[PDB]
Amino acid sequence: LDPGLQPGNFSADEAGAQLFAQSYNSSAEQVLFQSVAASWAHDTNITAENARRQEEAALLSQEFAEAWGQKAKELYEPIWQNFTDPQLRRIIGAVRTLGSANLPLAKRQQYNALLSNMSRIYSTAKVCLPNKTATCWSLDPDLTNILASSRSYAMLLFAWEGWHNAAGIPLKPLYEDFTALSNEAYKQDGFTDTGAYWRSWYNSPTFEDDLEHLYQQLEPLYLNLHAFVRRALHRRYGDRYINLRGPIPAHLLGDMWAQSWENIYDMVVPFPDKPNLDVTSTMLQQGWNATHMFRVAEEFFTSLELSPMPPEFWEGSMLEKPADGREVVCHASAWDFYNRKDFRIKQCTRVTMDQLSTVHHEMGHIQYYLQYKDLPVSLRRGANPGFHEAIGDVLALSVSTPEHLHKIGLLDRVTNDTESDINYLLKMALEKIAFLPFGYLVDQWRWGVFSGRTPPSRYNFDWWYLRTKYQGICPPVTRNETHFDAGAKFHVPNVTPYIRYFVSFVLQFQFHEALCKEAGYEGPLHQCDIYRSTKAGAKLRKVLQAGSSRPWQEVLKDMVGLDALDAQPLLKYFQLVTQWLQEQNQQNGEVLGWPEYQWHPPLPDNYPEGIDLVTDEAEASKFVEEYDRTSQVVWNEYAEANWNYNTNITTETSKILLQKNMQIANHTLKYGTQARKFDVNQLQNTTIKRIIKKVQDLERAALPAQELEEYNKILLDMETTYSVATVCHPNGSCLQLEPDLTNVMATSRKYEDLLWAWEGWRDKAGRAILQFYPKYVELINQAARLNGYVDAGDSWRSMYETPSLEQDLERLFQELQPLYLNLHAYVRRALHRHYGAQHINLEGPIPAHLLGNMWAQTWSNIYDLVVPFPSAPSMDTTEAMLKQGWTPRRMFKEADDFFTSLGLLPVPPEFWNKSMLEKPTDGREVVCHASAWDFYNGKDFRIKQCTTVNLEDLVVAHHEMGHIQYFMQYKDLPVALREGANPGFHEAIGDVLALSVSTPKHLHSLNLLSSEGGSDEHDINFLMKMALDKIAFIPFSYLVDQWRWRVFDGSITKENYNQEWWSLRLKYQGLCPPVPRTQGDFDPGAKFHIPSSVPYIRYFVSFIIQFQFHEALCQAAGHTGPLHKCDIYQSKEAGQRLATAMKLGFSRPWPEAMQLITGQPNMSASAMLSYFKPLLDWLRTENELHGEKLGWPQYNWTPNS
Ligand SMILES: *[C@@H]1O[C@H](CO[C@@H]2O[C@@H](C)[C@@H](O)[C@@H](O)[C@@H]2O)[C@@H](O[C@@H]2O[C@H](CO)[C@@H](O[C@@H]3O[C@H](CO[C@H]4O[C@H](CO)[C@@H](O)[C@H](O)[C@@H]4O)[C@@H](O)[C@H](O[C@H]4O[C@H](CO)[C@@H](O)[C@H](O)[C@@H]4O)[C@@H]3O)[C@H](O)[C@H]2NC(C)=O)[C@H](O)[C@H]1NC(C)=O
Ligand SMILES: *[C@@H]1O[C@H](CO)[C@@H](O[C@@H]2O[C@H](CO)[C@@H](O[C@@H]3O[C@H](CO[C@H]4O[C@H](CO)[C@@H](O)[C@H](O)[C@@H]4O)[C@@H](O)[C@H](O[C@H]4O[C@H](CO)[C@@H](O)[C@H](O)[C@@H]4O)[C@@H]3O)[C@H](O)[C@H]2NC(C)=O)[C@H](O)[C@H]1NC(C)=O
Ligand SMILES: *[C@@H]1O[C@H](CO)[C@@H](O[C@@H]2O[C@H](CO)[C@@H](O[C@@H]3O[C@H](CO[C@H]4O[C@H](CO)[C@@H](O)[C@H](O)[C@@H]4O)[C@@H](O)[C@H](O)[C@@H]3O)[C@H](O)[C@H]2NC(C)=O)[C@H](O)[C@H]1NC(C)=O
Ligand SMILES: *[C@@H]1O[C@H](CO)[C@@H](O[C@@H]2O[C@H](CO)[C@@H](O[C@@H]3O[C@H](CO)[C@@H](O)[C@H](O)[C@@H]3O)[C@H](O)[C@H]2NC(C)=O)[C@H](O)[C@H]1NC(C)=O
Ligand SMILES: *[C@@H]1O[C@H](CO)[C@@H](O[C@@H]2O[C@H](CO)[C@@H](O[C@@H]3O[C@H](CO)[C@@H](O)[C@H](O)[C@@H]3O)[C@H](O)[C@H]2NC(C)=O)[C@H](O)[C@H]1NC(C)=O
Ligand SMILES: *[C@@H]1O[C@H](CO)[C@@H](O[C@@H]2O[C@H](CO)[C@@H](O[C@@H]3O[C@H](CO)[C@@H](O)[C@H](O)[C@@H]3O)[C@H](O)[C@H]2NC(C)=O)[C@H](O)[C@H]1NC(C)=O
Ligand SMILES: *[C@@H]1O[C@H](CO)[C@@H](O[C@@H]2O[C@H](CO)[C@@H](O[C@@H]3O[C@H](CO)[C@@H](O)[C@H](O)[C@@H]3O)[C@H](O)[C@H]2NC(C)=O)[C@H](O)[C@H]1NC(C)=O
Ligand SMILES: *[C@@H]1O[C@H](CO)[C@@H](O[C@@H]2O[C@H](CO)[C@@H](O)[C@H](O)[C@H]2NC(C)=O)[C@H](O)[C@H]1NC(C)=O
Ligand SMILES: *[C@@H]1O[C@H](CO)[C@@H](O[C@@H]2O[C@H](CO)[C@@H](O)[C@H](O)[C@H]2NC(C)=O)[C@H](O)[C@H]1NC(C)=O
Ligand SMILES: *[C@@H]1O[C@H](CO)[C@@H](O)[C@H](O)[C@H]1NC(C)=O
Ligand SMILES: *[C@@H]1O[C@H](CO)[C@@H](O)[C@H](O)[C@H]1NC(C)=O
Ligand SMILES: *[C@@H]1O[C@H](CO)[C@@H](O)[C@H](O)[C@H]1NC(C)=O
Ligand SMILES: *[C@@H]1O[C@H](CO)[C@@H](O)[C@H](O)[C@H]1NC(C)=O
Ligand SMILES: [Cl-]
Ligand SMILES: [Zn+2]
Repeated sequence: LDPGLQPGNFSADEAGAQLFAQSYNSSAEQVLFQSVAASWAHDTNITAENARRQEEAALLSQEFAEAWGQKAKELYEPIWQNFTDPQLRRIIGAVRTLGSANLPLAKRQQYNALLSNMSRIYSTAKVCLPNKTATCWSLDPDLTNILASSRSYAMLLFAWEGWHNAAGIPLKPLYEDFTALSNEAYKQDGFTDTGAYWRSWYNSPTFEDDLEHLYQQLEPLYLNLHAFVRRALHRRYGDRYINLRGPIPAHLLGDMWAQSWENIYDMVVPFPDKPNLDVTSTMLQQGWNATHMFRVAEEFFTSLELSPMPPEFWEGSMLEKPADGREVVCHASAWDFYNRKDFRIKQCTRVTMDQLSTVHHEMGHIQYYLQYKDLPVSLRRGANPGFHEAIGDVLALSVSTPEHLHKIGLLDRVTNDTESDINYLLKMALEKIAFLPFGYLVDQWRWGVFSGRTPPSRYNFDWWYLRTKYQGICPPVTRNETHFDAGAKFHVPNVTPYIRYFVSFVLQFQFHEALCKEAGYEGPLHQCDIYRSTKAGAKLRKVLQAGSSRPWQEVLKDMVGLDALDAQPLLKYFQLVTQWLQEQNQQNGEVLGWPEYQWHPPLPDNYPEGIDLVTDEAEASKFVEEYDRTSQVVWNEYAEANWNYNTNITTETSKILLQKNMQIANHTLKYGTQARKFDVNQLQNTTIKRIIKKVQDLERAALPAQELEEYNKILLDMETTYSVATVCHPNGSCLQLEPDLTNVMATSRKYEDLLWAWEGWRDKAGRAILQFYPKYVELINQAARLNGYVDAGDSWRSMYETPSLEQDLERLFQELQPLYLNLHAYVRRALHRHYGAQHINLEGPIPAHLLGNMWAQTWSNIYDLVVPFPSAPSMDTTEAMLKQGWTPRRMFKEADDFFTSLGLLPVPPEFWNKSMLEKPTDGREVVCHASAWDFYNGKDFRIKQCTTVNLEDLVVAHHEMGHIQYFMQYKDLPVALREGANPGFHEAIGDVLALSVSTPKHLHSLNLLSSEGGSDEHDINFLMKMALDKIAFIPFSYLVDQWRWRVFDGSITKENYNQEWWSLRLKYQGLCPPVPRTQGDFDPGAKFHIPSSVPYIRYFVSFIIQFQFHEALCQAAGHTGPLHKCDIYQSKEAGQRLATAMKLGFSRPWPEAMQLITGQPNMSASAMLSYFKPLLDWLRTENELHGEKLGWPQYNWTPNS
């Protein structure tokens, strides 16, 4: 056994300890030299061959430490603390620390290999997508780069969790075993636990207490910065993920561990316009090279009259990426061979301003070694383990200053711009101030572990609690005791303390302030440099010269003047950013800190399936531009043919239209598929947000081509079936739905013929639709689900943008029941005297085939049988219009006048030349359903009506003009939003401007009626005529879409379609079928919009909200008294009240426009009840005159045969 490796015999005396120590020093540096030599070789020449040597030399070192430690611990430990000279005690104490070696060999292997496994797992940790990806991501570059570079919350979250999953989960069991052995080993050394040993290095009886006091003094700076970043992150990600008062999601801070916020500087940079001064471009033109960069650095130290580099340095240092091309650990490091004769830097230098500063840092280490190289090896270390880095840093700060750069010559003028330095200082603030709490809590956490304050069942609980309490962060996902996120940070599984850095950071600024004060410098500390200040160099040298001989605190007191750490120097360095940030925080009213800490974000909508979705908003903006630009042409093209065909039925126009139909199909699918690639939930431009959400709906196109084909096939089969069904008399005479059968329903008073027509249409048209409905439902439900809805019912109901729709609709309907019930009963009485009790039960629901309409959706056809007062007309308005020479254009002209008096946009000139106001006489065939058309060209707007000169068409004209008016004033929005606030609004506006038309006042104002006796009966007569549609149509319109909703809900099946229909027909319309019906019939097929699969609830909304608007206009127009006597005419303000609302188009939720119009954000039936209040009174009264009893409790009655 080499005497140079094993201690000899020594007494327990100080002289013996001195002789032992002296002997230890001589051999120790020899051993260390061998160890580092191979270390340098492998690190400088990466190969398994050198790895083997490194492994061997390190092994030898341990045996040496074991031999000497063994003797030292045995010899002096009973007396060592009494040795007079602390110098000796320091040396002996270090060697006397055996650590792991204390463990028995079996535990040694377990402990040593265990540590190796912990290290292996961390570096081996791989994160893989939930796909059989060809290659996964490792911690770096992939995971760190993607996490540092990506800004997609979903993507960023997945990477953050995966790393914690792979790294944390497997470490949790192992780390416990380390805890037992680690504490067990140090127990033999004499420390209560691993934590006590690490804290022992700082020789501070109140060390941990000191740090909390330090941290509390820095918290004011940290909170201000935390609030500022919190605000900035909120600007980027939105309140959904950033609670202005709560903690910040750990994964959004730009780095896997949130230990450094540098990567978010691009979002927060003050004065973004001032460029960061980079001297690299000049450095290159200066011909500088890495080798000279270091000699430049050496000159700085010579300016400090410190020791220049030994020639050994120029020879040994691995300044560059070696020309030999052999592999090397390019990460810049400074190496000190304990051989007093040499020290080396390994830079792998590349010419950048950053590396220039880096080199100065590393050289500072070299300078530090040189100054204490004279001390014994045991003392040739920092005053405290954090002390080392600080010295290197303070040197790094001074040179980074542009003042210093100018002194070097790399800058022509030192522009003293506060915006520049604030931008710079803020970058440094994000780089390291954000680090302070993190570095503190990790070792705060570990002491809890080693002390047992955090038992195993709390590894993760205390981790997040501590991480949240100090750093102000919460997890991106709820995490529980199964996890061990502590294993996610390199320093944990590698069991390397973190506290050194935090203390080092405070010492850095603490030293810096001292030298600046020593250098006679004044003013801004961040503008200080120590260059050329020999007096300060001597002070710095003093601190280095002592090395680890003198206790760090003693040296610090001599340097700066204070026996302990303090935050004051650090704050003064950042004073400027401190002041500035508070104002930025003050102006935003930020809540310093994070109350309501128990808050955290929701998971992404499709996590983890949506983690690769594109969230960049700049391209989405351009996307919307191209979409509008292209969609305008396609819809206009579509509209052109669609208009051309609707007026010119010529068969070839249909062929043309079909081809155009394919184009919109092409376009819809093309841009729809592209739209689905944008992730809307992360966007913040509200306009773009709604636009993309809409376009993302692919409707039928979400179905597979085969099923889409099958779906369209079925639609046409149903559409065709309805299109060709007819009812035929026994003689074979066949009647069509319109106008033929409609006239029967409208004109017949014969119970037999009405039933035959109603029954017949339902028998041939109705029953047949069951040939397709079931699969039809299944298919559209499949499509709805593929579009992200629960079912087709959810899909349609979603267009009202309000989840409580059905509840609101329900309440709205209930509020009309008193009126509807009175009307219902009154009509029943009218039917009673014409069809008799044998067919009319005055105490039950009404036979659904007598309401004058094939579907009983509108009762206006029976007005003659229900009129409350005859002698209603003072003049025939039809003959009067004829007498006054009224023409279709004159009719629409009067409407434009009304609209002009209301200050709304006049109709464009081309309208008068391309609209079709009359039945063509050139043999063209027209689709006569009156409607209004928008060509999306900001100039083409047209009306198509088979205009007849009568009052009815006069209402149609205004109604159509209403739509036109609505198109014109939102023409400025992009096509994607050229829609009403909601489906109802568009159809609702149509009535509002028309309502006044039929009032007696407006009727008379145009002399359509000569003066009439001012009877209320004429008002009542008009109001009932209105109610006979406005009211009756409400419940029917409600029932259809509810019936479909519950069918889309799957809650209703074919076995009872008929029963659910009639049950609803009873509950909502108070109706029953005229004759019993069994399965095989499917009455709902009897109404077009069902087999045509078109929603109806819009009409209901239209007939409600239109009355709120009318009241608002009458209120704004100043009208008082009976609401039906209101006349909007020429109200310059009332028009403007609507104008501002219409311009919103579909860009806003309808509650905004609703309020902007009426002053309320909710739909309210009260306006309508008020409108009909007089008629209700009369009808209610009439019920008393006849003693009519309201309701239909006696469900089962039908007309007698
Ligand atoms: C890294 O940089 C080193 C520093 O180079 C200096 O700084 C850079 C930014 C340039 O400005 C460069 O021109 C500077 O020299 C660099 O070392 C330098 O390498 C250059 C060539 O690349 C050498 O140039 C020659 O210099 C001599 C004069 O220098 C000697 O004498 C003076 C005293 O007079 C001493 O102070 C010096 O230390 C040297 O001992 C010139 O006489 C010689 O002239 C030749 O070229 C001219 C035409 O230009 C002809 O007319 C002559 O007849 C000769 O043919 C060169 O100009 C320079 O000596 C050297 N300086 C030092 C201090 O070593 C180093 O090579 C770089 N390393 C890498 C890896 O890039
Ligand atoms: C920890 O252990 C190491 C190794 O034992 C000690 O390192 C020795 O340190 C001493 C100085 O403390 C060094 O002595 C120097 O020797 C130089 C001559 O070296 C040649 O000659 C010797 C034999 O005399 C050979 O062994 C050697 O290989 C060379 O061939 C001198 O030139 C030096 O001069 C300096 O010191 C003298 C006073 O001694 C002054 O008068 C001079 O002006 C000058 O300042 C010096 O004498 C010795 O070389 C080191 N050994 C090794 C192997 O490097 C550490 O000292 C010890 N730690 C402590 C705290 O003692
Ligand atoms: C309803 O829509 C229909 C389809 O758009 C219109 O039908 C067109 O009616 C015109 C007459 O009104 C017919 O004119 C004939 O066209 C053929 C072929 O013309 C083509 O070739 C010549 C060169 O030889 C070219 O100059 C033309 O532009 C055409 O490209 C001639 O041979 C005849 O002499 C006559 O001019 C069209 O044929 C006919 N087209 C179609 C597709 O049916 C109809 O006019 C519309 N009705 C209204 C009232 O607008
Ligand atoms: C330090 O001093 C101790 C004594 O205080 C030395 O220990 C002795 O080491 C020798 C061998 O180097 C041992 O010799 C053997 O002794 C036994 C009887 O004890 C004898 O039968 C054998 O034939 C052999 O000679 C001796 O046992 C051992 N003594 C004790 C008490 O362990 C040690 O060598 C000294 N080391 C140095 C570096 O000075
Ligand atoms: C980097 O590391 C590798 C491996 O540690 C070194 O490779 C070894 O280099 C030596 C010479 O430097 C080789 O030995 C010599 O090879 C020549 C040519 O065959 C022969 O003429 C000599 O007599 C002697 O055998 C050795 O084979 C080679 N490989 C190994 C495994 O040792 C490499 O030199 C290192 N480079 C640096 C810059 O440190
Ligand atoms: C560090 O991790 C390695 C790898 O997990 C551990 O090595 C493994 O150690 C176990 C026993 O400690 C060996 O178990 C044997 O496995 C074979 C199947 O491979 C089985 O047939 C035997 O009955 C037995 O269970 C295992 O072979 C061995 N693997 C290797 C590659 O050597 C090591 O023990 C871990 N050390 C610590 C301290 O956690
Ligand atoms: C702690 O919380 C974690 C989640 O944060 C819990 O682990 C999770 O447990 C569920 C099932 O309980 C796992 O999901 C299931 O996976 C199976 C396939 O293994 C699948 O068939 C199921 O449909 C379901 O998706 C989930 O993957 C798992 N996640 C993790 C990260 O382990 C754990 O149970 C909680 N433990 C305690 C004590 O609170
Ligand atoms: C949201 O994005 C839309 C779409 O680009 C922006 O609309 C632009 O508005 C300016 C005037 O404000 C017009 O000059 C542009 O023509 C509009 N864009 C297009 C494509 O026409 C809108 O300003 C954005 N709003 C917010 C709050 O981000
Ligand atoms: C088939 O028979 C019915 C029943 O006789 C005919 O319907 C009548 O048509 C006339 C006008 O053509 C009406 O005035 C009657 O009121 C209808 N009666 C009924 C009960 O509806 C029908 O016209 C006959 N068709 C043919 C082609 O002979
Ligand atoms: C010296 O030893 C005595 C007796 O064990 C003890 O009371 C005293 O505290 C020791 N001195 C030091 C500095 O530990
Ligand atoms: C920059 O200007 C400020 C003005 O308040 C001054 O305090 C500071 O000393 C100036 N710095 C330099 C380097 O001129
Ligand atoms: C449009 O649809 C037709 C259908 O056959 C197809 O042939 C054509 O390639 C499509 N074009 C685009 C751009 O989608
Ligand atoms: C309408 O057409 C006539 C020709 O029939 C033309 O004189 C007039 O200028 C056209 N007006 C507009 C607005 O196009
Ligand atoms: Cl709808
Ligand atoms: Zn360093």
